[PDB]
Order: sequence, then C-alpha cells, then structure tokens
Amino acid sequence: TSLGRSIARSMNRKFHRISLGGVRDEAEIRGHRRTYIGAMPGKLIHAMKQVGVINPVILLDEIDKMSSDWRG
Amino acid sequence: DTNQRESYLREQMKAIQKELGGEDGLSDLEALRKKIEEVGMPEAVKTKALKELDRLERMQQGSPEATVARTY
Amino acid sequence: DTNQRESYLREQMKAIQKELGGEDGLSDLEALRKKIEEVGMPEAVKTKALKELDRLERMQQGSPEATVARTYLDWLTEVPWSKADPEVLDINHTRQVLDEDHYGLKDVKERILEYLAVRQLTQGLDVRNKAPILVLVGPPGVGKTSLGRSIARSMNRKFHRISLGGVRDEAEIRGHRRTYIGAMPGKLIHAMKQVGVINPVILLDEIDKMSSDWRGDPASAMLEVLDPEQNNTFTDHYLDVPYDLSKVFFITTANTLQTIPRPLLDRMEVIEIPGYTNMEKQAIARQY
Amino acid sequence: DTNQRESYLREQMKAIQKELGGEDGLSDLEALRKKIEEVGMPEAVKTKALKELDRLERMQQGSPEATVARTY
Amino acid sequence: DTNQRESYLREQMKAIQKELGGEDGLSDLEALRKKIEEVGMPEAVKTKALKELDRLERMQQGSPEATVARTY
Amino acid sequence: LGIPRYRPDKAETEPQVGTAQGLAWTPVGGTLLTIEVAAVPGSGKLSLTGQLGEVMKESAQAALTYLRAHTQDYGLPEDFYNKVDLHVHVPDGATPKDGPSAGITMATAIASALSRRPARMDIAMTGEVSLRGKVMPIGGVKEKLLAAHQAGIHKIVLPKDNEAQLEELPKEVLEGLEIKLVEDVGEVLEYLLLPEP
Amino acid sequence: LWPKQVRESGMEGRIEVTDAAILRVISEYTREAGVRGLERELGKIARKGAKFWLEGAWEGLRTIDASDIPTY
Ligand SMILES: Nc1ncnc2c1ncn2[C@@H]1O[C@H](COP(=O)(O)OP(=O)(O)OP(O)(O)=S)[C@@H](O)[C@H]1O
Repeated sequence: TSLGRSIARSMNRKFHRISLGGVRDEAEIRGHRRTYIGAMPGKLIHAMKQVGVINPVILLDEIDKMSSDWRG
Repeated sequence: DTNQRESYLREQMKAIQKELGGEDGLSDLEALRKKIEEVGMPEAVKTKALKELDRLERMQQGSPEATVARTY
Repeated sequence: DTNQRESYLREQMKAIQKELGGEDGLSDLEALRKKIEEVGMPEAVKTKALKELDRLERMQQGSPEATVARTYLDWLTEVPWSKADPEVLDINHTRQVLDEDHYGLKDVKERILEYLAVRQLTQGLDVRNKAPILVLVGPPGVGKTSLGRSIARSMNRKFHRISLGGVRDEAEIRGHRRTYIGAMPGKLIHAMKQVGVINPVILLDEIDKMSSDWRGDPASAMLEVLDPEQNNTFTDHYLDVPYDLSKVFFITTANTLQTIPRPLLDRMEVIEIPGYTNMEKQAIARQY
Repeated sequence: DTNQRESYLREQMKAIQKELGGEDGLSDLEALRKKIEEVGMPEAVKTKALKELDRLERMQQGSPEATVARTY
Repeated sequence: DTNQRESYLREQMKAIQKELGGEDGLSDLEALRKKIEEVGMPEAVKTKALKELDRLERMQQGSPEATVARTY
Repeated sequence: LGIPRYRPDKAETEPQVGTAQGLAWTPVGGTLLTIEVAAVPGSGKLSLTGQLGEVMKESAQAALTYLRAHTQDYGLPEDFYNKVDLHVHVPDGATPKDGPSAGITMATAIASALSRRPARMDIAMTGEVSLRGKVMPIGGVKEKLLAAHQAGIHKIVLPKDNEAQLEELPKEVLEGLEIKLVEDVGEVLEYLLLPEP
Repeated sequence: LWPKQVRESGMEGRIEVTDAAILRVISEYTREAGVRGLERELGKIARKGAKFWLEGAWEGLRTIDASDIPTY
C-alpha cells in the first residue's frame, strides 16, 4: 500500500490500490456487460477517474487467486 | 397476486427512490453534465463520453440501459 | 405503393429502434448492419446476418441478446466473408526469403520447397488437395514463428498464431451455447476474425498439450477444421453459417510426436526441428 | 408511466421483430420437407418425419428449439 | 377420488405443457405416464412412478429431472 | 542481465560417476535426463525404482544381459548380477517420447554405477540397446543431436547403422559437433566412461 | 499406385518411372507388411520429382532409375 503510494508520488502520480483480486466477474475490472441493468464501475476506471491525467500509476491488488463468472 | 404485489411494491420503491430519494443515480446526475467537459480532447474518450451523454438520460433506478450508461 | 411501403417499414423500424435503445446498442447495431454491406457476403450469411440482427432487434436494451447478438453481428461483420488478398504462387522468391530469414536448420526448407513444388502443378481447382499438413515437431522458442512468418511473407498472406495449450471443449473450437451472454467462439475464430481476409496462412502451435475429457471432444472438432472439405462447412456453436476457410496453407507446431492423437497423426510429415546450434543462434541474435 | 411506456414500446419492437424474423427466414424448412418426400420413406419413417416437422415452428435463428430439428 | 383428483390436475397440467411450452416433447412424458397407468405394476412402483411424474415436467436440456427420468 | 541462471558452459559440469545424460526429446524443449544408478552389493533383485514401466525394466535387464556378456569391460565379476540390487530415479518415469531412446543411457546409468568410476559428463548419449547388446537405429536422429547441442553439448552418440541419416543432416550443424557412431552397446558404453571398469 | 499418387498430387504424370527401383523401394524403403507406406514413398516420388523437375530441369521428360534411388 505505502509502497505503491510512494511509487506514484515519486513519479508525481496518483496511487490507487484498487480491489481487483476477488471480483466475481470482469465487473470491477472490465466493467459489467452493457445495454442493460447490473453494472458497476471498473476499479481500474475508479483509479483512472481518481487520477486526473493521461499518465497514472495504478495498482492491481492480489492477482494470485483470480476467478471470474464470465466465460473468459 | 404475490407476483404483481411484488412488482408494484418495488415500483413504489423506485418512486420513493425518485421523488424523495436523493441518493440514487440522480445524485451523480449533476456531476455528469458538470464533468462532460473534463473528458479529454482525444477522440477515444470524447466519443464514448458523448455516446453515453444521451444513453444515460433515462431513469437511473428502473431503466436497464440507463444504469450501465449512468455508471459508465 | 409497395416500394414506399417497404421503405417506410425499414426506416420506421430503424427510427424507433434508434429512439428507444442505447443509440441502437451504442451505435453498434447500425454499425454492424452497414458493416455487413461493406464486407462481401455469401447469401446465407446475409440471411443469418438478418437473423443475428433479429435476435438483436428483439431486445437491444434488455436480454443478453442486446449484447451477445450484438457481438454475434460483430463476429459476422468482423470476419470478412468473400474477401481474399491477391496472393502470389512462387518458389524462388520464397527461397530468397528463407535466405533473408536467418540460417535455420535448413532441412525444413527443402520440405517447404518440396511441398510448394507440388503446389505449382495443375490438377483441379488450383492444385489437387492430397498432402500432409507438414507438422512442425520440437520445442518452443525455435523459429516456428520465424520461418512460419517468413513463409507467410514469402507467399504474401495474413500470418497469425493460435496456441492450443489445453482446450477442453469443442466450445473453444466452436462457440459455447450461444443463447446466453458469455458464450464466445474459439480463439481460432478470434484469429480468423482478426485477419482481414477469408484465406490466410497460419501457425498452429502446441497441439500435443491439449486435454479432452467431456462430451464435446475438441480432437474431433480439430478434425472438423484440419480436413480440407470441412472448414468450409465448419460452423461454431456461436456461428450458424459456415465460413469459407478451405483454401488454406497450414503448418502446425506440435511439441510431442506421441501424445498428439492418432486420427491426427495421419496426413502429416514429421518436420523435426530441434534447437539450433550455438553458432546458428549467435548469428540469429547478432544480426536479426 | 415510465414502466408502461417501456413495456408498450417493448411490445411493438418485439412484435415487428417477429414480423422481420418471419420475413427474413424462408426456404430452409421447405428444403427439409422436399428432402422428406424425395426419399422413399416407409409409413412409420414418414410419420416421424412429420413428428420433427411439428418439432419445428419455433424460434430458429440461434435457438435450440427447432434448429437441432432442422439439422435433424 | 383423491387419486383421480390429483390425476385430473395431472392431465390438466400435462395439457398445459401440451399445447405450448415445447409441446411437452409432442407429449413425450405423457406416453410414459399413460404407460404407467395402463400396465399393471406393483404399488411401490406406482408410488415412485407418480412421484417421478411429479419430478418430471421440467426443463429438458440434459438435466437429471426429465431425461434420465424419461429413461427411468 | 542479472545472476547467470545456469552455468556459463556445459563443456564442464563436473563429470560424475553415475550421471547418465538423457538425450530425450521432451514435449516442451529438449532435456538432459541426467539419471543416476549407484552400485552396491545386494541380492540380485533388480529394484524397479523411479517410476519404471514395462519396457524400462526389460531394457535394464537387456543392459545387464549385455553386461553379463561383457563383465570384463565394466569391472564386473562373473556372479556380480546375483548380488546387485540397483536403484534408479527417472525424472519423467513415464516416457515423454514413449520410447527407450535413452535406453543406452539407462544402460549407461547402470554401468556407471557398476564401475564406481566416472562416466564423463558433457557429452550426451542416445540410442536403443539390444538383447545381443547392439545399438539399433533410432527414429528421430537430429532431434537428439541438437537437443544436445541446444544444451551446448559438443559430442553426441548415435547409432552407426544410422550412418545413412548422417549425410542428410544439414551442413551447418555438424561443424559444431562430432557424432561418434556405434553399432553395438559395447563401444558406446566404453567411450562415455573414461575409467570403464 | 503410381497412376494414383502421381495423379493426385497436382501433377499430370509428365515424368515417369521404372520398376527395378520400385523393387528396391519395397525392399529398402518401406519395411511394412502392408502397402500404405509404399503409397507414402510414392508420395515422396511425386514430391522430389516435382522439385528436381521444377527448381531447374536437367531434362524435360525423364524416368526415375534404380541407380539414383538414394538420390531420389
Ligand atoms: N531461427 C531464427 N532466425 C531468425 N529469427 C528468428 C529465429 N527464431 C525466431 N526468430 C525471431 O523470433 C521470433 C520468435 O522467436 P522464438 O523464440 O522462435 O519464439 P517462437 O518461435 O514463436 O516459439 P515457437 O518455437 O514458435 S513455439 C520470430 O517471430 C522471429 O522474429
């Protein structure tokens, strides 16, 4: 956490440790499927909102035990 | 009667989420038109912002495609 | 009267479709329905395209069909039907191209020149189709993309690569049961989509690492595409009209000469590529 | 008002969708039938051919209800 | 009267599956049911048969409650 | 780069007593199945160790039949075979290439035990043994060759009887090699140990 | 087999074959107790014939000989 905070502030960027490990689908990562109900923002896009620029530093937290409900 | 009272009961849930419900997708509704101009001048993010500009305009609690456009 | 009737029908379904969906499913419905026409289509693909549009126009804002049928329309348009590059049937052009590709075990090259010396001769449509698949066998990391792409640029087609490291189902050689969202075709179809023709060349890598223990057996499903009269009749569970896939040149990297299936150990010529020598690899790096 | 207008416009787009789905799909089940009576089938064989003709008349563009009957 | 009562409700709901809803496999389970009630079986057979008739009348897509029940 | 993940050269890798360079052709890459056997006075029961299957055990007995024909080559008494219980580990004890292409390598591991003297490393062997103790031609010659030279191995052992395949080899490969050719199991096993007894 | 395999690999049969080689082919080049590997060796006849008659032709109308069996 403090590691990545020091990374982005060392690069004068905005660190956002985001919840990607333990997402039920590609739903906080790739966003839930469109044209209908059941969607939430991607945590990558949470961080991309949360940075103000074209060039951030973004954590992808605890990718060791990844699983997803989309067939993919 | 169980099915249709369930339907009208969640319809009153939507209506109280709309008239006296300030905490809804209408909470971020002003932030949307407030921040459409802070989307970037490159075509990649500008085009998707303008295509979500009209897809969002429906009801943010009951309409299916309006919630994914709202969150996106 | 009748042509104004049909014109009003088409324009009104288009208009009220755009007015109520998400700009026709994020502009994508009209994007694909005009991307149908810029691609040359077979007529069954036009009928199926309208069906994909139908399973999409029943709901472009409700059921997963609003997305899966939309992606199905994307698959039909993205894969360019009736589209072939003006390839070049040639031999010494290829000899000099495998000269500019670095040294090589070079035994392989005469098997290649052997095959293509047959592929200039005249029986049939282009050349009569009785040949092995010319299977590459060996390790990873040797030039099974290098000389593969070198042969690709030597005859001027669309190179790509599709590893097959343990596909469990026909559902990744076909599609999954495309009635739900999440159903997607195989990566083979992803590649064939990604190249801008009907008739590219290919590397098929890592077939000996495949695993099949369910009802859908991919080994049968890759008999369904390796055999030449079959890929023009092959269809996904995702797709419904077979793709014009039969005019193909096709090399294949397996990595075991044993665990590959015996109904695919026919029609093959053992191209033994082991590792290179020291000196070969040193100059490979040193000037490429 | 929002739900009734959503449902009624959903109703016409479903109905004229069924119109268009009937308009664009033709001359394939008739190919099945003229393949039935071109084959010198016995009476039990023909009445099972009629059985899977009645197993048609369902949704067919990507649906399992009658497409497997069509291939059958 | 009670067994015939549950049976009258049985062919009523089998009829409901018989006009529409995949036409009950053109009354596929009905042949099993009428063959249950025609051929004179023991009563443990008949009880498990009637409770499997209840266990029937479901989805028919490689499921344990209809296909192996048809075999059964 | 970083710390060298392997040795600088496979020209010297400490030639041990009982290391047998297994020139198999694995699925993913070409490996050196450096299998081991160690000699001990025992009971004669050939120990089926290290995941042996059907043809590996009889290949081992094929080795010991040839050794029993040729005990003087490997420092062996006349009745040593009734008092040795030899143990072995086979990484990929089930065969990757589904063949005893390391058959003479298994024989090498056995005799490299039974000499208690160095079977030299760094020069890697392949081939099938015979009941008459002969090196039978091996399908897929060049794969074993350049598996060895992929591991940088200069000197490769292959059947004499495949001198036929030797000329079809590319003329940019053997220049970094030398392929000493053997028709029987004796001379392959005699070369790859400098102190054969 | 030579009319078969020579006609099936694109070639008209423009170049021809003797039999004092084909006895050496079946004795020295396919030691199977069937005929399929003879068909394979005749495939490689067609292959090397197409090459050495197409990468530069020392003759235009040739015939393969038992003195050049290793050559072919
Ligand atoms: N022998 C070679 N000579 C020249 N370039 C080579 C050679 N081998 C590989 N390359 C180059 O390196 C790329 C890939 O290198 P490789 O290590 O061969 O990876 P790879 O071949 O794709 O792995 P395999 O062997 O195909 S499963 C090729 O696309 C070439 O650009």
